[PDB]
Amino acid sequence: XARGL
Amino acid sequence: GSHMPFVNKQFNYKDPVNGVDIAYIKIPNAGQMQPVKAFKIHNKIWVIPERDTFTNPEEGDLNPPPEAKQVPVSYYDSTYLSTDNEKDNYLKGVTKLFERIYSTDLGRMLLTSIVRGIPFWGGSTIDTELKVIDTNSINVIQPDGSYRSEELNLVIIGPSADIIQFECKSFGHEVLNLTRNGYGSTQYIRFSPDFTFGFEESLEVDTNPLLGAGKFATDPAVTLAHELIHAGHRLYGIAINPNRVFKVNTNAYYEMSGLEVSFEELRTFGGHDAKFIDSLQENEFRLYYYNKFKDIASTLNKAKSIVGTTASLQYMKNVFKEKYLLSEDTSGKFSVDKLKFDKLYKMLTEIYTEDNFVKFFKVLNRKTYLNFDKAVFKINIVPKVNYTIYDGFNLRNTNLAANFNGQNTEINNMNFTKLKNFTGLFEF
Ligand SMILES: [Zn+2]
Repeated sequence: XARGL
Repeated sequence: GSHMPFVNKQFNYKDPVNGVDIAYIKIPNAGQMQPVKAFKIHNKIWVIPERDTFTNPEEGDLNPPPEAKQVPVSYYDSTYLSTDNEKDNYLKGVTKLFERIYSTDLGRMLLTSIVRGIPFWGGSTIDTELKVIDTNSINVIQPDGSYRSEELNLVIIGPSADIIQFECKSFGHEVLNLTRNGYGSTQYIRFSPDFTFGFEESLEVDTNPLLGAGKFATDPAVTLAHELIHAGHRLYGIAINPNRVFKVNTNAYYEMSGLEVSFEELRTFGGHDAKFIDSLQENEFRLYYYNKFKDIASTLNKAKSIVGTTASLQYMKNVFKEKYLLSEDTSGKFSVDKLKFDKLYKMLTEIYTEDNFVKFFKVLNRKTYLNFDKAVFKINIVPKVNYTIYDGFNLRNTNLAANFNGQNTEINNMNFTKLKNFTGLFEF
């Protein structure tokens, strides 16, 4: 699910 | 190592299903679903150019929730992926992006692990019986209309209701220690070539929630590769549990809000983010997965029983020998050589990382996993005039070759359409 904020 | 391409076939969505690499298929534990047209783009790896309403019971409607509901970092389009050339584009995009990954030495390495990364055969209640787990399968409709069970590793599928979803809410009581027990399970990646994210070239702005519009474009190949490194921890069973998390003191803004980050995300990013996994604790993980391997090694040495495919006991036995790098002795028995374990471990968790993939791709990229997204853009990487396997967006023999001008969005503005700005919108 991940890329995150 | 792309001398022989990863996808050896030119694929278009409209091609007549043959029941082999182009077939209606069904995924496990959906008995409900209408069969879905999928594509096998490489051995052990399939692609499903439909949006995912299937895998998870909870979603299954692409309709946007109420607007008082939605968080800024959500984006909803219910019509995306609904038409044919759209799904045609998707196949074409996903394909390229693999080829891109595959022309780097790192990509070549990684992908090889992912193919070799077959889910352990653990299905039996009988410890001396070799049984493949059926969640690790897809069910494919043969040219006659009969169903055939087919084992795989990876599935690239379209998105869900939230196209930009930055975290999973999906997984809970699913019995998948398969990702943390060394077994591995077949991974499902949700991914769109057709979108990517804005970010700022300077650290002080990029890690700032209130600052910037996203001048630069993340290369989707860096995005795909990332999920693939996730996928690799999760095929081998060395994934870290999501609830191991770093309470973030490295950023005032993260810390202000009590935001935590899973170790698996830090590990996956690599670079200077990996020291935030405590060396103390990390050795604990190590020993665990090293013991988890000693269990797979044992289970292998006990088993005299199989459930017949064509395959013998000793053919599959060597398949998992190769996967985990086991040491056999004169007496035919498998053990875990502590050196080769660390080899394999260092490789998956350390060598393959977003940071290093940025090194190979010669692209501009977020310097840390802890940062604040600016924008999301719509893109099309299919035309060769937009994007290439070798140069990505920053195209040789153009004005976009240098200083990352292809990712530069006020220069290459022809190649992006902004959809959302997240800036200022963050929960602060
Ligand atoms: Zn991630």
